[PDB]
Amino acid sequence: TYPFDQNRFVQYKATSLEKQHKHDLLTEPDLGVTIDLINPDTYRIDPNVLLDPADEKLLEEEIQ
Amino acid sequence: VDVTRDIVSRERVWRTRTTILQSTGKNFSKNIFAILQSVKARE
Amino acid sequence: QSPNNIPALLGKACISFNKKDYRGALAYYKKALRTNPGCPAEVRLGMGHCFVKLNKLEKARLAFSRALELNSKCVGALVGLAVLELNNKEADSIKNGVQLLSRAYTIDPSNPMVLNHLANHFFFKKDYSKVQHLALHAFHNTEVEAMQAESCYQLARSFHVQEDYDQAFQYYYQATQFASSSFVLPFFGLGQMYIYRGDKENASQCFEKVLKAYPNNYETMKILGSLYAASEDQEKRDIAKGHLKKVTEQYPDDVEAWIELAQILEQTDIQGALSAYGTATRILQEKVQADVPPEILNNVGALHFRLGNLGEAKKYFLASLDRAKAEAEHDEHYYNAISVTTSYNLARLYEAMCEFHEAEKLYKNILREHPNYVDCYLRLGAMARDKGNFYEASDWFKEALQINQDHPDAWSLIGNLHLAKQEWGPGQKKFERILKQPSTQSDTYSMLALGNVWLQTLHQPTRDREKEKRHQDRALAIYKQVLRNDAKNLYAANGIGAVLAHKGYFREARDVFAQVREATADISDVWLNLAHIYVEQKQYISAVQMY
Repeated sequence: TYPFDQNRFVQYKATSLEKQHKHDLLTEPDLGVTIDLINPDTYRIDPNVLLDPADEKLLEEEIQ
Repeated sequence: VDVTRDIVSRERVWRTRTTILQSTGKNFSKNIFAILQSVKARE
Repeated sequence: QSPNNIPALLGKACISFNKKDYRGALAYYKKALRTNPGCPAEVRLGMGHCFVKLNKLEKARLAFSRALELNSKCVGALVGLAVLELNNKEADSIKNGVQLLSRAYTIDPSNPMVLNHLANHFFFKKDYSKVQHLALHAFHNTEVEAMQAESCYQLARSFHVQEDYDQAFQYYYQATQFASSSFVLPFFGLGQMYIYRGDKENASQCFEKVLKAYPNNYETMKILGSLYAASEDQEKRDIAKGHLKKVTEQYPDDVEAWIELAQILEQTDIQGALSAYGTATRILQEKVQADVPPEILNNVGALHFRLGNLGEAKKYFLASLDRAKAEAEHDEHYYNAISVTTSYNLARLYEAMCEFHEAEKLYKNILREHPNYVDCYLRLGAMARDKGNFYEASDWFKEALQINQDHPDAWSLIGNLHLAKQEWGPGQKKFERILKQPSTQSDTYSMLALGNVWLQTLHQPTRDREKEKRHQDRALAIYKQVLRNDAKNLYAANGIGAVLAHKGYFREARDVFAQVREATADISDVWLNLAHIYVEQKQYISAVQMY
């Protein structure tokens, strides 16, 4: 048989298998927002409403 | 001695006695035991 | 009752998100930004996190950007883009390290995300101190399983490269036990940790989920080197074949890949082992011009021994012994013992040359230096057995039992000598009972020898006296026993067919011999026994040709 090194250690490393993983964001289980109908003391629905171009292109689901 | 365990560990046996008798194909014995019982049906 | 404001229905959508229904999340989430109630908590943050899901990344970037424009103090946008650019590390390293991470550390030094990510960065930046400063807090400050699974995993990879493997093993196990379905690096950590402390049984089981995760080049070599496949164990051996032809076409600096290729190929096709050794001979020469270790060269000569390549097998053994001599100082690896078994192989080769003189020389050289060895002690005996039985053949055989009475091979060979004396037929019950101790049992070879010495009793004029009928049924009982313990023995089935042919069932014999005939033609007995049937139908023109 061949006297193999016991490969108890990583030096390649597994970093190809590591940084390919995109890591979840689960800081707050309701997705990082306090869910409240009382803290909206303000509302943009009054004149005037605000809606940035970035905000319209996020109001679409998939239209590209 | 240390030579004994020293050699018998590092070598390998791929060819023993017993699997010479056993066939490299798959020849089961149900067919064999079926005709074994069939000759007993003549008995 | 009152759909008059949106966080009433946005709390539906976080439930939908946590049920992995990002469509049902974003359906209510479209209704957020059309209205946008008073929200410093950035409805756009969860927008981007849903856009993190299912690779809607460009929308995620824009959502986190507008989150930063409404409030740069908020953490979720910056860490979202931090993970978003965790894809490219060699590209845009610094902005990930400082802007995407250290700013999140600045605005919150208690955020276990940014602590975990600076931890694994410090690992890759080889800062092994402050990773253990802040990975503990990254463990304690979080309470969800996958995050503290990653915390334990990162402390485990920290102490693993720091070789504090006892603690890091516990971290790997906790990392697996907290959240398992997340990702498989903690499973890899435990499996390679089982290489520590000899715990490798669970290494195979844990690494199976790595293949259940997804196959890679990485996860071949762990199961290949961790080869519980010894022989006739396909659950580790077929997967070994699959990994070996997962890496043979590859080359992630393959060196030993051919060694553990051929290391299972010796049971299988020998030519595959030859080819593996062929490029394995080369592969030890280009990285450095390094002579091939003699264990390889001895084994390739051993391959050619069962091939026709007997001469270069001899050359392999010669250069093997030279390379072992070139292992001048390697009594750790015990090149001397390797030379001992190499010389054993070479003497067995000289027997194939029928150079029994030099075979005697090599054998007595080994026995004069390692007399504890038995196989050389009896191959010498076998050589004189070729001359005859009552030589020192029989006495080397008996002293092989004297040095090792536990030895079943030599003990079988004792009665094999007595096969010559068939007048010592009924006496062979005793000399084939000695190692019918159940430590040696089951011994198929010996019990078939019992069947054979019991069948040579037949063709006598005492069958009508029921004596050979009892002998036929007793051999039948032996053959039933070896039948049940092995369906795939062929000498058994030859025995059954022989005894029933002696029972006069020759139409009932050519069929059972036909089975072993396709099983292997290279049994000299079945050629005879088939033609006996043929001449029993007077089928000479089918018989003498096969004779």
